Amino acid sequence: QSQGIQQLLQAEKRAAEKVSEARKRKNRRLKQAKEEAQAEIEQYRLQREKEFKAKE
Amino acid sequence: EKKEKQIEQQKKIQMSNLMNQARLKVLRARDDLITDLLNEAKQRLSKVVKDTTRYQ
Repeated sequence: QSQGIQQLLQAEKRAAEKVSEARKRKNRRLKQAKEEAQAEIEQYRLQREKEFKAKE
Repeated sequence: EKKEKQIEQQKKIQMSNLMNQARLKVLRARDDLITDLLNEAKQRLSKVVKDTTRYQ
């Protein structure tokens, strides 16, 4: 009998693991947004810098 | 958009500085010409001292 309840602890542990992995993916993926935004901001900044240098 | 609009003033700042610097040179020249007028006046006045009849 009791072994099935230990298998529920194992299922709970797998659930906590699945939740933790998804949360860690979200934490990294949210930081990747900042890193890619900064690259695209600099790409534009350098473009307006070039256009202004050309105008001058 | 502000920098691309400053460009007229940004160069005309140099032009007003350059014109005023050129004028400074002209003012120093004009001062030396006055100074040599007073130097000639001082030398001519020494002859009026050597002419003892005029000097009396």
